[PDB]
Amino acid sequence: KTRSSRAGLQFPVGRVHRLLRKGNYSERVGAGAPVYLAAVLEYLTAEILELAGNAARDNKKTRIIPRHLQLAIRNDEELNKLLGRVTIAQGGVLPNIQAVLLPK
Amino acid sequence: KAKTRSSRAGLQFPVGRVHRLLRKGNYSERVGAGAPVYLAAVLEYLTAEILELAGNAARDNKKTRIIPRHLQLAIRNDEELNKLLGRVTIAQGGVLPNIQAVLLPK
Amino acid sequence: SRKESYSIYVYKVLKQVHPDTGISSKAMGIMNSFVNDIFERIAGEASRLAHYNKRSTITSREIQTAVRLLLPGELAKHAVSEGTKAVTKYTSA
Amino acid sequence: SRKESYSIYVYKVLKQVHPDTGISSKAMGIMNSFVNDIFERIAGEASRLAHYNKRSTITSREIQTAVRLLLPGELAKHAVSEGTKAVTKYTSAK
Amino acid sequence: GTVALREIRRYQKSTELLIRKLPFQRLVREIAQDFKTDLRFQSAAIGALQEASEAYLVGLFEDTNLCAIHAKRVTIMPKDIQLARRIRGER
Amino acid sequence: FQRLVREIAQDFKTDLRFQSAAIGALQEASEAYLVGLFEDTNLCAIHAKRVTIMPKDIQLARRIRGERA
Amino acid sequence: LRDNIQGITKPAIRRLARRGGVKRISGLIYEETRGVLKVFLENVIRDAVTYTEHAKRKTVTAMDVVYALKRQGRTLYGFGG
Amino acid sequence: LRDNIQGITKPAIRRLARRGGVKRISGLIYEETRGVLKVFLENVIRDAVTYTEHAKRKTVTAMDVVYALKRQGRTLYGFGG
DNA sequence: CCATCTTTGTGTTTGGTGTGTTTGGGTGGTGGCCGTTTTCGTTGTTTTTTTCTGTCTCGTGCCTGGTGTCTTGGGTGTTTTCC
DNA sequence: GGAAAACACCCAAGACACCAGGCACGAGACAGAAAAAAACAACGAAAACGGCCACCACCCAAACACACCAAACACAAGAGCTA
Repeated sequence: KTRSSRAGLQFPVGRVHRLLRKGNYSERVGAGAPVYLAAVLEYLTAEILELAGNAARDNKKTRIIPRHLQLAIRNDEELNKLLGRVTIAQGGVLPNIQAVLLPK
Repeated sequence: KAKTRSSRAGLQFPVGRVHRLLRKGNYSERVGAGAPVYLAAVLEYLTAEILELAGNAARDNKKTRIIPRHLQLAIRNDEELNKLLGRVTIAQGGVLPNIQAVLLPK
Repeated sequence: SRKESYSIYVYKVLKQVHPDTGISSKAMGIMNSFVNDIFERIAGEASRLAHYNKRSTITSREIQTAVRLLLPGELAKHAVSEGTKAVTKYTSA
Repeated sequence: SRKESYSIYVYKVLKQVHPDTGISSKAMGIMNSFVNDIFERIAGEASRLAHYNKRSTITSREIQTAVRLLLPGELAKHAVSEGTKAVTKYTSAK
Repeated sequence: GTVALREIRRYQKSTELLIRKLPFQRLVREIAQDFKTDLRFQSAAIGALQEASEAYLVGLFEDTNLCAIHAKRVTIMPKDIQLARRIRGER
Repeated sequence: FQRLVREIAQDFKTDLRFQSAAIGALQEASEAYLVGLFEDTNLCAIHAKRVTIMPKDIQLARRIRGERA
Repeated sequence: LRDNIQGITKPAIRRLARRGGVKRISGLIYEETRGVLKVFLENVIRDAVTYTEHAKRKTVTAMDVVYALKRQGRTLYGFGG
Repeated sequence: LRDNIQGITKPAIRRLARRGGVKRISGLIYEETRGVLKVFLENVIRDAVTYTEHAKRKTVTAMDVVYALKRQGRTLYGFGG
């Protein structure tokens, strides 16, 4: 019955359609636009959550912490390229020391 | 006689044209009456300031023709105008003459 | 009151990719902000494309080209493929 | 299909501020692009800021606040004062 | 020199805020007072300001460390601060 | 420069005609970008007590500008 | 309130530099860092207080500060938006 | 068209560096400037190409170029923007 | 650094409902399609021109080693001021 | 009310700055080479406009179930102490 089940998606297509209609972007919205946008959102959130789960597993943790999200974002070239101008609250910084500063 | 809103408000910029562009530029269903007048006044002030500084900079160059060079000189030599127009490149504007102090010989 | 969030759907995709992994509330807010930001970027750029070509309708095409415009590299290609597959699966159902 | 432009008004204000100075067609294009860009910036900021407060109207207040948000320094104060002067001058006539 | 690397490793592995809350709160209120009087403040706005300022200062210090590294030095100087700010575009 | 622009554009989809105004705009943008990068690289060289710019200053300027990750 | 920027202590600046991986610190760094922090705080607070003034509010909310940093290209995740 | 990256000749890039106030030029810098120019041109050309492809056209116009540049925060005045 | 007994406070699940998403039909126009014109983009040829390429000499700017000092770093005990 | 941390003071150690020296490497100018630039003509892919025609999305109206709040109990890993 739901458009999400027809499109094989978990994100609500109707919610995206309503946000596009009442968001003052254009006069009319096609039927394929919310489905496409929901699929893109689901793929991106699945990718970042997959990398966050991998980072949490590597850190021997069971709950994802914003530290793990920061690590997952900063260890991925495409994601941190996309999210260059984003600062994650309570995320810290990536551990990096310069080669020439290490002691001798 | 149907007097223009620009003449009613004492402006040179077209109030009707900016009103139409605001109404047609997909912002909000309805547009207040004072917003096109205010926007046209702001645009007038900004173009007056820019054209004034450009005409002055041309006057130091002993020229009667305003070129992109004078516009670039007027924009980059004013602190607040440089702050506002920071991330724009003026076509055929050139670069301000700037030589570093320690770059020079002794 | 009635505040909207993407909590349930993020929970579903999380249990899809990691059934045994949980997530904190601060991370949930971070995910909601991320989804809202990406949604705003793609929808606004699609509207801008519609404005450029003197068109009044947002279809799958302008959304697709906005996805190629914003996302960098392989990401954009896989997102375009996934969206196209979702569109034809919806159209054939 | 005559493309609209701000050329005549820019020439009017230049003749107002500099009676003895002319302007090249390229400088006219740059001035037109500048006016258009400032228009889009202020209009988009006003539309967003209006959308934040769940409001349907762009009034003089939204334009004034957008001008204060964008213009840096004395430019903002002078533009706001002259815009308010224009608004009250329009309101005093009919 | 050893305790410098210990501090680097500890703070780069930690996630808590390093700026003390009450002096930053008083600084924010003192700065905001001269724009408008009798100003109230939500706690979450102050926390957001603290987090953003800390992230910005960490990024500035990283770029400044790069600038110091360029000049064959290990100690950061104020000239590195204004070099990083000038190149990044702040005035 | 026009041949270089055509060479770069050839890699995506051929039979792409390029108006003279587009080529001129691309040239102006490239010159502005290169002039700004060289100003930053001159600042980098001056900071390192040198008067000759090196590729390491180019890489550092791009790094701090954010263009290079 | 008078001369409160000095409340940002010298060990706090030390810790912030340690987070950035800095090994040695000159004595003149702290005052310049305090000035930079003051400039940044003033820039954000100006836009935030303008957003509060337009909405006829008397309290600064988190949403205004987020919106204001986003308008400065400093988008914040975790506090709404 | 085969490897015309050498068309950006050494006196030309010397002139471009000279406008920036640079007094001396290293011998190894020219390949680096050619590389960064190639990268920038690659990005802008890519964005202009997909803008044109969305418009169902076969010729890239100046409007697509100015649009792509303005979308990268490099707004260009003077070409019908 | 990880690990275990014990704490806890916040994640996860479950019932009720109301509001938001789903079905049905009708209209009007946005947009797809085709066809014609005609502007402009490419591709090709010739001369003048001016810059680009190459080679030779060498002036001075970049890099390396030594001294020392003064500048910052480390440890300690206390008060205080942040929680 | 409480306790962890800034701050002043005193020793020490090592990196920055300056001097001196040497080398090599771009800079400058002359000669030879290139091909960019401007003018000019031809062919034609394709862009803007116009007219037609239809499927697609908006609008009202009725309906029901997913997603919200309230409220409940579970259990991840943080607290300190061991090795």
